[PDB]
Amino acid sequence: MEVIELNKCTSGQSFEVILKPPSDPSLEEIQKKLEAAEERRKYQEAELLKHLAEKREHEREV
Amino acid sequence: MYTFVVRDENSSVYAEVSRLLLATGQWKRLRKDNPRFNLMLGERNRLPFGRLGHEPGLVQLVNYYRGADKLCRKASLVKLIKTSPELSESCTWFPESYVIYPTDEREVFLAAYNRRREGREGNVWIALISSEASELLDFIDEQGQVHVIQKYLEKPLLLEPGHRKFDIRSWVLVDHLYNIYLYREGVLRTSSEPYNSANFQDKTCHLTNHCIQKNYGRYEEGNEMFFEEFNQYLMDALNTTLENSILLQIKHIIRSCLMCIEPAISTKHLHYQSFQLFGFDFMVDEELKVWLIEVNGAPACAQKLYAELCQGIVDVAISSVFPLATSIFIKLHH
Amino acid sequence: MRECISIHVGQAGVQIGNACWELYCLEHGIQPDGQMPSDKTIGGGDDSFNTFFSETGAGKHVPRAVFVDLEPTVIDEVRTGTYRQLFHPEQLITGKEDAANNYARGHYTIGKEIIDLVLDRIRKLADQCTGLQGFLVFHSFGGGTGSGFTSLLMERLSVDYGKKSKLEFSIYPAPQVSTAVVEPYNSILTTHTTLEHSDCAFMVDNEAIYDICRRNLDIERPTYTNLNRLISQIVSSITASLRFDGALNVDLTEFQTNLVPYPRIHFPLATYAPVISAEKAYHEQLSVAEITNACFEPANQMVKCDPRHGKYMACCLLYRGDVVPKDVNAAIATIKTKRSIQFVDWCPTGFKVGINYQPPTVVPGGDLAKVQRAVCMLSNTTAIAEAWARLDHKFDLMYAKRAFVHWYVGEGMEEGEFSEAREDMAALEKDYEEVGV
Amino acid sequence: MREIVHIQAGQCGNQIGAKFWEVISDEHGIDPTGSYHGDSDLQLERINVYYNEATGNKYVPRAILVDLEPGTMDSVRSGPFGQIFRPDNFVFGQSGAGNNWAKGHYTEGAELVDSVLDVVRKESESCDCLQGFQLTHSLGGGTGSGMGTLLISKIREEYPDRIMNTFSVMPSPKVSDTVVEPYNATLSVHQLVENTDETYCIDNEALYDICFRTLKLTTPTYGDLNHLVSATMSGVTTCLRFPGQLNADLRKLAVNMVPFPRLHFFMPGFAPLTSRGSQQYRALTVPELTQQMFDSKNMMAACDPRHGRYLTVAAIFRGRMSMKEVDEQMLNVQNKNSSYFVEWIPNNVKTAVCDIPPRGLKMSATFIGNSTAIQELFKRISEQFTAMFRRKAFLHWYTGEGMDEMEFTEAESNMNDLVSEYQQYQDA
Ligand SMILES: Nc1nc2c(ncn2[C@@H]2O[C@H](COP(=O)(O)OP(=O)(O)OP(=O)(O)O)[C@@H](O)[C@H]2O)c(=O)[nH]1
Ligand SMILES: Nc1ncnc2c1ncn2[C@@H]1O[C@H](COP(=O)(O)OP(=O)(O)CP(=O)(O)O)[C@@H](O)[C@H]1O
Ligand SMILES: Nc1nc2c(ncn2[C@@H]2O[C@H](COP(=O)(O)OP(=O)(O)O)[C@@H](O)[C@H]2O)c(=O)[nH]1
Ligand SMILES: COc1ccc(CCc2cc(OC)c(OC)c(OC)c2)cc1O
Ligand SMILES: [Ca+2]
Ligand SMILES: [Mg+2]
Ligand SMILES: [Mg+2]
Repeated sequence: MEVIELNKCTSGQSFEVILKPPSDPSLEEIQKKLEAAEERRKYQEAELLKHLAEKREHEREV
Repeated sequence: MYTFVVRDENSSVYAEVSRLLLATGQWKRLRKDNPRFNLMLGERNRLPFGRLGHEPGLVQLVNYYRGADKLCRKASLVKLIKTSPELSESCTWFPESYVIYPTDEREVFLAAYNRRREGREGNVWIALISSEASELLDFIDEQGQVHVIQKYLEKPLLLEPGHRKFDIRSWVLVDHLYNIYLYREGVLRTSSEPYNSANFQDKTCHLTNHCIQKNYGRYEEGNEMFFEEFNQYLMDALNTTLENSILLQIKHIIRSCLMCIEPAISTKHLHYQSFQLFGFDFMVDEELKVWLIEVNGAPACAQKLYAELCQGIVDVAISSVFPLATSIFIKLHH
Repeated sequence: MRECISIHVGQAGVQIGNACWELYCLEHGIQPDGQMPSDKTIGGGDDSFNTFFSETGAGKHVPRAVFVDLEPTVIDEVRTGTYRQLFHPEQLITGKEDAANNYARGHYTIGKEIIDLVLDRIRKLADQCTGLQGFLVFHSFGGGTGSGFTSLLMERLSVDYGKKSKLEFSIYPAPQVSTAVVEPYNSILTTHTTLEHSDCAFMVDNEAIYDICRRNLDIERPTYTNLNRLISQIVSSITASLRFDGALNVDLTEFQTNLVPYPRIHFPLATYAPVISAEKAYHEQLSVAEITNACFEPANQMVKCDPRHGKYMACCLLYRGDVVPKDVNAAIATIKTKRSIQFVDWCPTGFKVGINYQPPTVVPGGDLAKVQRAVCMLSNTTAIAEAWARLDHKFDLMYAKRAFVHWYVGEGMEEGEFSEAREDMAALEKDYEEVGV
Repeated sequence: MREIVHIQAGQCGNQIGAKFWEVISDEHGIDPTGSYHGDSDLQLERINVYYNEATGNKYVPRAILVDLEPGTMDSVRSGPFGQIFRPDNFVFGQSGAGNNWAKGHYTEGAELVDSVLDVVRKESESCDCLQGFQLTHSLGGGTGSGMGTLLISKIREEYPDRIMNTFSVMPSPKVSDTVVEPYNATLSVHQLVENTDETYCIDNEALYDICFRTLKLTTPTYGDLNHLVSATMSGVTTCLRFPGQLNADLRKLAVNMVPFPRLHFFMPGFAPLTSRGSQQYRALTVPELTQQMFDSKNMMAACDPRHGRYLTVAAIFRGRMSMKEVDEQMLNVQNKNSSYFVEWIPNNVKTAVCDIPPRGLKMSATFIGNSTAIQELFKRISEQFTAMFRRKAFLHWYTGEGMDEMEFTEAESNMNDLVSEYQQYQDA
């Protein structure tokens, strides 16, 4: 019902119509989490290379 | 094939509906959590309406209308009738009602209860039944559940022989097109003990539920009188018909209620579709006026009518959207 | 004048960026080589379009944009496309092997290796800014880059530019044009990590856009090009207030002020009308009342949901074309009496309206018809939570068996992040339920 | 990730491998000399995935040919497309493995594996971004089976972050070289379960039944069997070789196909099924393709799909057809048989279309299914394995090469575990 704060210009116009009234982590913490994940990757790949190392030992033994 | 799921096990109505669908040989049932269904017979409460209509290659239909609870909850049914201009406060077919919370419309209710005392006229109300307001207010705060205070119909129509009270139950099926189909078979849920004008604690002759009664079965089987007999009684006893004296008002009330909420619940342009079966409970006073008491969103049928009604639900609501290979319903036009 | 930097991440963001900047160039009269004859102040200025374009001494208008992808296939088509001369080579950043639809791979494994390079190229544009106010970030929820790298970028921008507003345009995953079965995983993970770092986010469900293309543009099987040209129209509507003269939504902070009263509930629903096919030989132009009423049909929303069963917290109407306030208020009065529009009790029932007289521009030979007037409604309704419920249920179904979780752990992510992200989503859904019912 | 390194080992591996290079070379328009005489640029847009570009406009397959027996390798160089292969990439021994897994893996193959790894390293170094490896091999002999898995273990040591894909032909008594094949396959499956990301289980039982029952070939040869393999191999690599909306690669396939690392054994399928020479004149309709590719009669692994559930499915249609109709037909099948797809993986069926049809067909469809019914194959191998192992029969061939009975018991139990892991998700 009530039209307010109407502004006009060559491009167009804007306004507001009211129908009824009412009633961050740091840089350090990021770089630490990104590198905790890389450590978890290194460990998993180290475990793989250790398992593959055991397999090579077995291949020599056979 | 078509596919459907069953997520309300306690539903006797749709236990029969799913059984009939299987018997066609063209409907396969799935597990609760399988999402690739054409039809859902969903759960009574917290039904996941936000997950419907997002299956590519599947037209999805459900047996409930989101938002229909505003008609099927006593507290919200009162709010809807008082606040909707289409219904008004001067609504002539709904008893005076007031929302009361256990801790709101308690100052509004007691101010009109004085007009009933200063005029000294009939001043009985229902929530249990009492003639004094503060008697059951002690019992409203006693439960901690939002109760509705309603003026009780002191002068009801009484069937003879028996001088009994009753309530009329009507079954209304609204389809995806929002056509309103009134099942032609109603039921009178009758009292077996005579109506006492001053035995409010005696609940058997005042509350006409099928559970309270079960003199039960004396006058008719299961305290259920169907329309063939009630129409004949009105002809003989009052020189009128069921259609003229009562049924015109019932169809007006059903049409009015369901038109009021149609913009809020209609699935005309939705990504999923809805239908729903409703049970309307009506009262008849002695001057042959029909009053609306409550609307049931999850109604149970009467034993004799299950077969015919459930076939109709499949006919007009389900196969209307998923075809295959007289009507029992009265279309309430609008 | 205060500049805005656009960041386009992954395939979806890059390709949508192309559609947007193509549209911007047509709208502002900028040619594919960057010349803008209507700009009489050569080599500089503080006009409204300078919020999105810087100027060279030779008169080139260059987008304040950075494109980032972990693989070079998509950005290469920018490097060689019709608008190749528009951008500076340092704004197009590519790796060689993408995130393989893996949020963890984009965030941790590959993201960590390229994040510093991107922030340096972003810093290059910020140094060209006299008043940088914030960024517009375009990305998919589903891709490994769109989800994983964006969240890493968003967390860093908060550190390097804590004082700057960040807006998102997010492509919500849909099975119809989906890329991966794990897209629900990437969506919840990226939403959880980005939530504190975004001030306002406009989700676009690929399902909604797909159906709009089928239903209104008469396109059997829409392509990304079909979808992107339509998305770019909505983005252009949402950003027009930053690029043109006007009183409403003139700075990024105003999007938060006007659309987001609660910080976590910062996902406004966009609804756009009319969408009309170019092939349609006979058309009856739609009035202000008809297009404004169209803003309340779910079939026109960017996300399919039912606003009638939610509550509104803010509502803006952005018109373009032949529209005057008198006709808008007449449409609003009619719509108010006939539709279910409930606001929360602690917010006023009112529409903020902006009108741009220039009607929407359409790409020559595109699928959208020219229209005399169009409108984009931005409403913050709890109903958009339906999309979170849909997404969270799919997440729950797979995660109960821990399906595919091993691909993420394998990249250095802990299984606990899945449940942390999901619990945050559980909190978000509870937030919407309070405000909404 | 663009470049794939191809390795084919032993007789079966090299023959199906050579047939593969014949087929996709024709599709990409490359002649036996290595020159492009095609017409569409789509043939060249992703030709680098499988071909190195050579001096003088010549395309050289990124293929390493390995055998312990010089025989089949001479058959390749003298074969139709044998000239195209890089000569330095032929790596052969002299004695052969004698259908002995232990000789391929531990004694004879170990002597030659380093020379293969040098050729692998030389091809990898020419790679802009190597995405992974594919191996063709049988599991029933000794070279492709025993040495093939030895290479795979070695490649994982040197390229632990690259994808390992195999096309593994399964032994069958209906097409049987020797009685020890269940031993070689059970030992190889033990390796494949740990050291590959994706294994296409090409079952000689299915290839024979297709030739006998469906194609009406009363006494089918390996040539008839390999016609089915090369068509399937062409189909499952379509998305890697051609420009698509998807822009697919081996890693995205593994991510989306494999919900649990060990359950990565795919059941492939093809439609329409055609025998050699006898051409097709009646093109199939989209509904016919969809029905056939999901039919057990078109499965390349002898397993009944209705005895399990699909965890994930990938389907690639080739030819000029309605992509809308493909979408409606795929949605049709999943919706009419939803009980055979797991309900806890939403949207687990993915579909792609490629404009370019294969030679001799105008419409074709390749099926890649990760089904729990694949356990029927492993149970078939396990029963034949146990039938002999309970009497330690034929084991001396292996203990003579240094193997212990314990190594047989372990391989047996791991394959039984794989079997029970599949059953776990069939009922879930
Ligand atoms: N609307 C629209 N959506 C797209 C487009 N491209 C990709 N998507 C969506 O993005 C999701 C997949 O994420 P992508 O952006 O393609 O992948 P990415 O960001 O490059 O990350 P990677 O997985 O490493 O490639 C899918 O759900 C697609 O629907 C596009 O051009 N337009
Ligand atoms: N205002 C009123 N005046 C007269 N009788 C009333 C009344 N309100 C309720 N009643 C009686 O009380 C009985 C039960 O009322 P109500 O309909 O609230 O119970 P209910 O909801 O358990 C029945 P249903 O099984 O349909 O759900 C009705 O049969 C009716 O006869
Ligand atoms: N489909 C198919 N299977 C083969 C072919 N050659 C051998 N096989 C199968 O592979 C097994 C023998 O392995 P083989 O390749 O000869 O041993 P290798 O040369 O030492 O690797 C047997 O079970 C055969 O059925 C072939 O050309 N096609
Ligand atoms: C549900 O399963 C999915 C599976 C595969 C993908 C993407 C990868 C992908 C799809 C292919 O389409 C068939 C394909 O072709 C064989 C391919 O080959 C490299 C790779 C997405 C999924 O969502
Ligand atoms: Ca200027
Ligand atoms: Mg990508
Ligand atoms: Mg042999």
